[PDB]
Amino acid sequence: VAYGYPSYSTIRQLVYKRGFGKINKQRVPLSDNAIIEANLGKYGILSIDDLIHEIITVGPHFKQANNFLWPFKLSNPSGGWGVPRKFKHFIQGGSFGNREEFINKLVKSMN
Amino acid sequence: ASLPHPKIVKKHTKKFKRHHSDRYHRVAENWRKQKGIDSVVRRRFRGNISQPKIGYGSNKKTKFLSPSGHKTFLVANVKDLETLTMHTKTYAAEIAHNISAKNRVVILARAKALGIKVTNPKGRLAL
Amino acid sequence: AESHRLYVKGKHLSYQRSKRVNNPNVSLIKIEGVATPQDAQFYLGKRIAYVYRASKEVRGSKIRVMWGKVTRTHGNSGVVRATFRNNLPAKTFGASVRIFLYPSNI
Amino acid sequence: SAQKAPKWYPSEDVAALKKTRKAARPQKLRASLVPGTVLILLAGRFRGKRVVYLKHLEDNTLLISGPFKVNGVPLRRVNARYVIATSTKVSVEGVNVEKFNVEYFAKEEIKAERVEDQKVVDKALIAEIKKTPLLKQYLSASFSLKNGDKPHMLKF
Amino acid sequence: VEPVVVIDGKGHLVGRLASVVAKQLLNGQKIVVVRAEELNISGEFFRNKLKYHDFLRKATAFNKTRGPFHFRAPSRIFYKALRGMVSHKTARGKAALERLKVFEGIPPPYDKKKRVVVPQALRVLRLKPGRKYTTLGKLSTSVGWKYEDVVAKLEAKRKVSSAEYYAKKRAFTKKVASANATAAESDVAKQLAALGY
Amino acid sequence: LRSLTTVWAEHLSDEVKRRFYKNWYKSKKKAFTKYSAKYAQDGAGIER
RNA sequence: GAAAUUGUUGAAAGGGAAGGGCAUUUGAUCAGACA
RNA sequence: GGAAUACUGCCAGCUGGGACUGAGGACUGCGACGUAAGUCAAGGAUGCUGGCAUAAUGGUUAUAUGCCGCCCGUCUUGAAA
RNA sequence: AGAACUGGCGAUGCGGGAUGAACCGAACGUAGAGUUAAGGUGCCGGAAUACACGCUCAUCAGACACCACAAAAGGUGUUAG
RNA sequence: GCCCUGAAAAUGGAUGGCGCUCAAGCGUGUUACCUAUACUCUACCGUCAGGGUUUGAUGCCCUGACGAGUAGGCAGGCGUGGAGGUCAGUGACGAAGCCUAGACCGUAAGGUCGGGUCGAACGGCCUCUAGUGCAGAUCUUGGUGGUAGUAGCAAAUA
RNA sequence: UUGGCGGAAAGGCCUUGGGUGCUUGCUGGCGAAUUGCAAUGUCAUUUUGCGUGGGGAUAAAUCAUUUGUAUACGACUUAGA
Ligand SMILES: CN[C@@H]1[C@@H](O)[C@@H](O[C@@H]2[C@@H](O)[C@H](O[C@H]3O[C@H]([C@@H](C)O)[C@@H](O)[C@H](O)[C@H]3N)[C@@H](N)C[C@H]2N)OC[C@]1(C)O
Ligand SMILES: CN[C@@H]1[C@@H](O)[C@@H](O[C@@H]2[C@@H](O)[C@H](O[C@H]3O[C@H]([C@@H](C)O)[C@@H](O)[C@H](O)[C@H]3N)[C@@H](N)C[C@H]2N)OC[C@]1(C)O
Ligand SMILES: [Mg+2]
Ligand SMILES: [Mg+2]
Ligand SMILES: [Mg+2]
Ligand SMILES: [Mg+2]
Ligand SMILES: [Mg+2]
Ligand SMILES: [Mg+2]
Ligand SMILES: [Mg+2]
Ligand SMILES: [Mg+2]
Ligand SMILES: [Mg+2]
Ligand SMILES: [Mg+2]
Ligand SMILES: [Mg+2]
Ligand SMILES: [Mg+2]
Ligand SMILES: [Mg+2]
Ligand SMILES: [Mg+2]
Ligand SMILES: [Mg+2]
Ligand SMILES: [Mg+2]
Ligand SMILES: [Mg+2]
Ligand SMILES: [Mg+2]
Ligand SMILES: [Mg+2]
Ligand SMILES: [Mg+2]
Ligand SMILES: [Mg+2]
Ligand SMILES: [Mg+2]
Ligand SMILES: [Mg+2]
Ligand SMILES: [Mg+2]
Ligand SMILES: [Mg+2]
Ligand SMILES: [Mg+2]
Ligand SMILES: [Mg+2]
Ligand SMILES: [Mg+2]
Ligand SMILES: [Mg+2]
Ligand SMILES: [Mg+2]
Ligand SMILES: [Mg+2]
Ligand SMILES: [Mg+2]
Ligand SMILES: [Mg+2]
Ligand SMILES: [Mg+2]
Ligand SMILES: [Mg+2]
Ligand SMILES: [Mg+2]
Ligand SMILES: [Mg+2]
Ligand SMILES: [Mg+2]
Ligand SMILES: [Mg+2]
Ligand SMILES: [Mg+2]
Ligand SMILES: [Mg+2]
Ligand SMILES: [Mg+2]
Ligand SMILES: [Mg+2]
Ligand SMILES: [Mg+2]
Ligand SMILES: [Mg+2]
Ligand SMILES: [Mg+2]
Ligand SMILES: [Mg+2]
Ligand SMILES: [Mg+2]
Ligand SMILES: [Mg+2]
Ligand SMILES: [Mg+2]
Ligand SMILES: [Mg+2]
Ligand SMILES: [Mg+2]
Ligand SMILES: [Mg+2]
Ligand SMILES: [Mg+2]
Ligand SMILES: [Mg+2]
Ligand SMILES: [Mg+2]
Ligand SMILES: [Mg+2]
Ligand SMILES: [Mg+2]
Ligand SMILES: [Mg+2]
Ligand SMILES: [Mg+2]
Ligand SMILES: [Mg+2]
Ligand SMILES: [Mg+2]
Ligand SMILES: [Mg+2]
Ligand SMILES: [Mg+2]
Repeated sequence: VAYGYPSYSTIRQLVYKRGFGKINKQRVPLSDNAIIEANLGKYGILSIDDLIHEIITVGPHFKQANNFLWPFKLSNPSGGWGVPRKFKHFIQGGSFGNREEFINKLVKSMN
Repeated sequence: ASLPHPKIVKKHTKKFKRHHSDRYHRVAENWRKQKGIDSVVRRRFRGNISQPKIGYGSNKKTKFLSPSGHKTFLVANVKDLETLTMHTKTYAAEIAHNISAKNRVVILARAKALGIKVTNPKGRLAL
Repeated sequence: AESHRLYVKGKHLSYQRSKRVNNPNVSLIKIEGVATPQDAQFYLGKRIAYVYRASKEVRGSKIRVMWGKVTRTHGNSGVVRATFRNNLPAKTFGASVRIFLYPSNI
Repeated sequence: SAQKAPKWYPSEDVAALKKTRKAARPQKLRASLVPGTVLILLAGRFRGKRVVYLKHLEDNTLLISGPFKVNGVPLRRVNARYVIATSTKVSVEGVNVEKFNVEYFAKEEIKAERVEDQKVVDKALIAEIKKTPLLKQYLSASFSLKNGDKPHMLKF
Repeated sequence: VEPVVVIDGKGHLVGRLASVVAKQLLNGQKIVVVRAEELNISGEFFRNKLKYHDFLRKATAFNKTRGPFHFRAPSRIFYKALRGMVSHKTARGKAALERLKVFEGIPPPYDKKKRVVVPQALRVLRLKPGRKYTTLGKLSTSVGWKYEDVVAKLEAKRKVSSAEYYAKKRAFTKKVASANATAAESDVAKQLAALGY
Repeated sequence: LRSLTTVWAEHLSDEVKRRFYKNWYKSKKKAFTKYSAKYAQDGAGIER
């Protein structure tokens, strides 16, 4: 894996563009705030920026509110990965591991 | 004179010719799926012949449509040709291969009458 | 005058290919004097015709044309990818092509 | 019967289309395209010809004239994308232009009206051409790429 | 660009002049090289001889006829290195190789044609100074190419009548300059320089 | 080395002539008849 | 009156086999559609 | 002491060029601009024009050309062997 | 020759390792466009005869994991300690 | 550290090849680029599933996800001989069969057509039944090639 | 057409004299449309054939026979109005 600390900016774009819902399984695209208030209203969270909120704030419902989100499907880096070989640690010039705030510029070329 | 239909997309116009029906005369083109253990065709090595499988399947919406947009239906006499009277924009008629020369002009007539396309309207026509 | 040319001279190089696999759906063009991907951004979407000659007459001519358009820049020296109504014959690798000036944005 | 028959048949009734949402909005031409700018004709019968742009038309084309008395292009339709707009300009403020529209070119040799219309628009333009010397002769000569012209480098 | 490019062989690196000449032929540019006998190869003479006696030993065993053909001509040793850089058992490659001529010296018509040079193949820009290098026909001559001195005599013949033309040229380009000088200061002249000319 | 011309004398012996012929008895024996015409003048073609 | 296989006519291609896949040019040849 | 600029990031800032795609087919939904009546790019392409109306597109076929393709069946850990 | 855990090959194509059952990459319905992996970008060959600091001259130079080998021991070759 | 020496094998040969020497080598840094049946988006196919809906209800409709496979299992289908039923089915104005780099439907097994040859029977559908589908078994019977106008047709005096 | 130079594959270069076409060096008088807003919009050179007529030219080799400086056969070498 590569992972890190996501910015508001990228949590937004993630859920706007590629956010998708789990409703009876079935990966439903979001597109209308009312699909959120259907499932996630039980916890509050009637809006999509309500959804982002719970996620970046790690609010009390974070389990449900994160679990609701289909695992995002991201493309390959549009600017390519940087580095020649992926499977060393970011520290050593590879790409895996905890790249900390650098998780941003990556996930954005993959979105 | 057909129903409207989407662009008819085929996915394979090439026929599937069974591996080696070009090699031995005894091997008939008629498609057959190799069960052999070393067969580069079964294992799908690059550069070998393609194999029939469900993804090549024509679209449901354009399936069975001849180029003219009509599903073709086999007709041995007027009574069969008359089952198509209300479907003139759906089916076309094909006259069967054995129908007598004299009985064709009969059908050809009744069909021009009903506006029912006939696909093979030449066979056995004295000219 | 002497010169009547309304297009830039260009050559048909390869298909798009990896080492062992080509793709006739896409061809690789060298355009006279275009040295950089920057330069080649000028020519995208501009329309290519490959002109060849025949023995049979057809629509009144013994000349024929395959039409195409630059799709994208290809690599660092100004090669450019094009795609043709019917793909190029690959006898034509090293053949002349015509990149017309239109659609113009000038 | 030699073929059985379907239990079901599709409906020969044709449905209407869902009501499409696409609006016809004005096409804005590029900043190079302003009346009285000289045009290089890239294609078509008059390809290579240098021409004067007159009016942006209703059907998105470009009204231009040669002017006819000079290079032989009459008042004619022309397409934006098929033309290089040069930087050199002449004042069209003396040229009527408004007679001309889509129907003026409806298809239905040369009628008396267009003959006269041309001589009109041309006098107005030949005037402003004489103002600036060599420009009559440049509007008559044809555009050709010489060995070494690199349109991606080339100012017009 | 040009319907034929005459390259001047002298003082280019075989490897790189090859690589450039190849792609041109695979790209459709007819090329003819002259003065190949003046090509250079990195490394000193003696190494490139042993390098040739190594090619020399390889031959098909049971018939020394059907085995590798060892060409001793400077033009050939170069044609070799080209051929290896083309896919020369393909139809596409027979095409390429037919666009290219190679010669010793500068024979007819080429001699009346200007010849270019390949900057990325020039030995003077490319070797670091003081690295030793070999001159082709000296190598070729040690491996049996008979014609080195016939080349020499005919190039020493050519370059004389070449100087005689370049003489006459020079003198006439002087007349040109002197009339073009009295053309300066005029109405045209300053107009022209105004626009870049 | 390359041969850029030959010059042959006027009159050729009927022994040598016999060498250019596979069947001499049947021939019209035309060999070097037109070549001999090169001598009719001062032979400036020869001398050339 | 099939196939192996064979004669003649027609066409085509062939620089140490032939055959295949993708794709187009060219030759040939054809369906459909429209009105 | 006062700035500049680099560097990193942010914008629900504005905008040019190019490529591929147009599934669906009355209406129904979420909205958006409007004082309004209306309008829209808001639950999937329409508007304008030209050419041809025929082997022109296409199918098939032989062939040439680019790249790729080793004899099948079998037993076997392993078969072009 | 023979055990332990796991991943594989066998039963499996695809991209890379020229080539190769097991390595790297990544696993397979028919297509299109985009972007990548492993590996590469003088020419064969798609892709910088790109930029950058050095080292290296071999009368057997050297050139990329698995991988198609080399050692003790020497050099007043040159380099930096 | 690189280089030299230490370093001997049998057909002619392999950094893959050409070739490369301020590299096209070695160590390291930065970009840009090339392209897998992988990743993203959309079309189509199939499979599984979750809904909706009394006129093919074994139906129609909405929605999402998935798709490698030898030995092997299950499924839905294609074709042959014969049987029960049907279409008052095709046919001497030409059945069946054969031929055909002609045309059409299917992913496919297959099905349909035109033209040729032909002569006396034969097909669709819903079911029934089995001596039901071949490339091979040094398979059985028959038939035919290449080898090939070849080996050869020379003991016994003519 | 005058004269000269060129054998590396010269087959090309250079020069003299008159005839003749163009000249955008400069200044006039006309023409250009309807190919319909694009459609390579056809302008190159390759070989070949068939006719008209303008120069020019009027042979060989093979089988068969024959020699033996030759020979398995083909081939080789000789001979014959
Ligand atoms: C129609 N029969 C075939 C015909 O297909 C064609 O074959 C070509 C063949 O010559 C091509 O050519 C090739 O094959 C020939 C052959 C004599 O082996 C080789 O000499 C040659 O090197 C090679 N390029 C090959 N690449 C494809 C075939 N279609 O040539 C005639 C033929 C061999 O009888
Ligand atoms: C895979 N191909 C191989 C080929 O590579 C070679 O096999 C080598 C063999 O030469 C090696 O063996 C030989 O050569 C090596 C050296 C070159 O490593 C020496 O160390 C060793 O003493 C010697 N016996 C052995 N170590 C591995 C095999 N794959 O020779 C045999 C072969 C089958 O052709
Ligand atoms: Mg990119
Ligand atoms: Mg990358
Ligand atoms: Mg990499
Ligand atoms: Mg098919
Ligand atoms: Mg066969
Ligand atoms: Mg067969
Ligand atoms: Mg196996
Ligand atoms: Mg692709
Ligand atoms: Mg294409
Ligand atoms: Mg004029
Ligand atoms: Mg010798
Ligand atoms: Mg037969
Ligand atoms: Mg042979
Ligand atoms: Mg082969
Ligand atoms: Mg043979
Ligand atoms: Mg092929
Ligand atoms: Mg910034
Ligand atoms: Mg639609
Ligand atoms: Mg419009
Ligand atoms: Mg047309
Ligand atoms: Mg076509
Ligand atoms: Mg084809
Ligand atoms: Mg073929
Ligand atoms: Mg291969
Ligand atoms: Mg076995
Ligand atoms: Mg074994
Ligand atoms: Mg096997
Ligand atoms: Mg073991
Ligand atoms: Mg096994
Ligand atoms: Mg397998
Ligand atoms: Mg695998
Ligand atoms: Mg591979
Ligand atoms: Mg591999
Ligand atoms: Mg795909
Ligand atoms: Mg792709
Ligand atoms: Mg090579
Ligand atoms: Mg390249
Ligand atoms: Mg460099
Ligand atoms: Mg550098
Ligand atoms: Mg290896
Ligand atoms: Mg060593
Ligand atoms: Mg080597
Ligand atoms: Mg390399
Ligand atoms: Mg380096
Ligand atoms: Mg860069
Ligand atoms: Mg269900
Ligand atoms: Mg249901
Ligand atoms: Mg499966
Ligand atoms: Mg099985
Ligand atoms: Mg039975
Ligand atoms: Mg057949
Ligand atoms: Mg019949
Ligand atoms: Mg019959
Ligand atoms: Mg009978
Ligand atoms: Mg049985
Ligand atoms: Mg059988
Ligand atoms: Mg059999
Ligand atoms: Mg079997
Ligand atoms: Mg036998
Ligand atoms: Mg026999
Ligand atoms: Mg006999
Ligand atoms: Mg005999
Ligand atoms: Mg015999
Ligand atoms: Mg005997």
